Amino acid sequence: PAIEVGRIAVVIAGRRAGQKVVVADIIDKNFVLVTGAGLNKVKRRRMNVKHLEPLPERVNIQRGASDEEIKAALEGAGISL
Amino acid sequence: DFAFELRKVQDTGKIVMGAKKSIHLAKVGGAKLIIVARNARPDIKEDIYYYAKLSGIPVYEFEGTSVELGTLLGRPHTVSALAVIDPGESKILALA
Amino acid sequence: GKSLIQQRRGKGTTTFRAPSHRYRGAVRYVPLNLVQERTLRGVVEEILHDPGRTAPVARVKFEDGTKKLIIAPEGVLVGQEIYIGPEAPIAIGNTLPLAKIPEGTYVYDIEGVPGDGGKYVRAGGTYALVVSREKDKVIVQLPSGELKAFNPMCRATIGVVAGGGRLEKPIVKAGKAYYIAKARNRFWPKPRGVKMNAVNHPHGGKEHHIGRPSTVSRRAPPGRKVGHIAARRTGRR
Amino acid sequence: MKPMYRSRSWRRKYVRTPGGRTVIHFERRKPKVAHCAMCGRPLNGVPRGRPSELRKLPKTKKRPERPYPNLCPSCMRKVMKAQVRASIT
Amino acid sequence: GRTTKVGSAGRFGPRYGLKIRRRVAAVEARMKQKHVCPVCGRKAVRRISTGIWQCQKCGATFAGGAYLPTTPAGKVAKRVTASK
RNA sequence: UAGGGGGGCCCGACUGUUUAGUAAAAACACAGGUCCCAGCUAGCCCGAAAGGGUUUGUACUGGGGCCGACGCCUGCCCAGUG
RNA sequence: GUCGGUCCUAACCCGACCCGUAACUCGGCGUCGGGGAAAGGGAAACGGGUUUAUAUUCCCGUACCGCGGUGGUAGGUGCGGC
Ligand SMILES: [Zn+2]
Ligand SMILES: [Zn+2]
Repeated sequence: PAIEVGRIAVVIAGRRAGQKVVVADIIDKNFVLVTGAGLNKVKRRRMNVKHLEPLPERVNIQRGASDEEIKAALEGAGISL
Repeated sequence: DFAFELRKVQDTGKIVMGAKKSIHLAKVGGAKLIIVARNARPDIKEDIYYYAKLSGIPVYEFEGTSVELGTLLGRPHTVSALAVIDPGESKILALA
Repeated sequence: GKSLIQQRRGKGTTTFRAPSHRYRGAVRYVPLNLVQERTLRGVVEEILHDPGRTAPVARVKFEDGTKKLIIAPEGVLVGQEIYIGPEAPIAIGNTLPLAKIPEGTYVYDIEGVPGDGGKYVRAGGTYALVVSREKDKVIVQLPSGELKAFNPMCRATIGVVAGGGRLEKPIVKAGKAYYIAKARNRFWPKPRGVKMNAVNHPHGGKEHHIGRPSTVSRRAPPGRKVGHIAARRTGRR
Repeated sequence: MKPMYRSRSWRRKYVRTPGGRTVIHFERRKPKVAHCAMCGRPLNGVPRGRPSELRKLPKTKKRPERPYPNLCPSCMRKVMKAQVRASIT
Repeated sequence: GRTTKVGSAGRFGPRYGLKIRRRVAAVEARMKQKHVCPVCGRKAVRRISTGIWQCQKCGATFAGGAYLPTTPAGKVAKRVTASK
């Protein structure tokens, strides 16, 4: 639904345009925290929400997590990046 | 849309008019209803429908034009998209 | 004697030939042997001025990739999708066979025999009206007023040609007419035959008058057909 | 002046010399800036020059790194979004 | 502006006659007013070339008449094929 | 360096063109008016034919004549020649 | 090697095949191929000196282009910014 923590999205701006990404936290109304999580070459970086297209997929995590703690969720959840 | 219901929202509750703000509220959350005009840009229309069908916000398509919405409200300009945040004393959500 | 302008035109010299290297290519539909029963879809990507045509043309890109020119209808928008074929809707800009076009519809760019690419009702502001359908012929009213029968498998496009009202405004100056004629290498300025010498014209001579009826028989030889050729009547009404 | 230089495709310029001559130099004209395929708007991050000037530049100094460098960024984002939304089912 | 009777045909001055000056002036006055767009509804449509009309705001480009965006026969064809 | 001016009449509406070497004009052209042929393998035309011009065109088009901006107007006669 | 011609196409022209002509060094022709711009498109050099007479062409100084090599590196297997 929303830009919920745990949402899978594609970047549509910049170098890393065409790549999935899982949302980890929320900073301001406009900015959120996105991790590539070491499936793909994207680090832990603040991005604008205009530059992401959200996918219906989702993941079970908490508001603010780690990279070794997300990779797990995608183990069984059934989500390749 | 209904002149009387939307004017009652205008004076009792709170509205946020404009396509950028509407798209942002449909993407992050914080709106109750979104109203889009027939002839609005297909880009904006598609974005709104997608983000709101995901978030779970109802979208009403106003059959008239953007100019007509703007004039319905007390405004000399286009209002292609509109977001109802705070309803009040009106039955506007009852129309979607 | 000496020759007439109408006899010098037949030789095919630069003074008389059309400058068609200046124009955009010819306008034809799509061949049947490649649109047999497929109902092709295309998108309009440009509308252009054509110097040899009197009507604006549009550039359509089809799905495979093929680009083509069409004669543009009044109302067509850049970014609009058109359909060519038998199962195409009845909408301004679409091309269908006459057997699938209701009575009362306005139509342009009609073929003479099926597959010939388009012959009839092509100019700015013209339209034809479908009058009657049968199993052997479709009767259409052409802009000259005349009723004509076509084969029901001939193709036509729905709507009116764009560029009408062209003659609502005076040319005003000789120079504007100079440029308008130069654009298509028309003979301009035009001389009068009664102020030519007798060696030059069947009219002609120092007293500047036609001295015989200006109505001339359909069977007269070339060099002699000037004035009113095989006229049924003459005059005001 | 030679006829080849009486031709107004050569952009003449006057230049004073270390010997006090004040001579005329001739050069060819620069081509205009790259434009978008969809909208015809100008592009950013793309340099102007003749072929010999462009061949004295490396690859990454000729275009921006982001994908679809032949499009303006708005149209690029349109394209990426449409790809995404068609990659759902 | 500061002419009683002549309009755009004040560029002519004395020449070419009443009928022709009047007609040119009328056609050009009706052509040079901003027209309603069929996509956005605003009055921002101007002529580019003979038969080609463009909106300044939305960028919409469409085919029409020589000196006006619409023709009578065009309106009739629209009405009829909207019926069918 | 650096216009002589004003009032009547005839022709042609105007800018434009013309008899290289005795005529620059009241002669030609012009916008515009009106008549004729023609639905395309057409109508008009070149050529011994093959082929071709108008034609990368289709009646708001192409070809053929007469009058000649604009304003007020354009009467009667089809026996004769066509 | 750096200036112009030797490349590209324009309007246009030619040949072969094909058709016509009693025939041709004549007339055509869609296509295939070939030509067609010393002011259109189009890689790269400037200053100073030297001769009776040449010079962006010789000499001095300082440069650039194309092709071909040698040897290292960026990369293949890397990053900064919403
Ligand atoms: Zn663009
Ligand atoms: Zn518009």
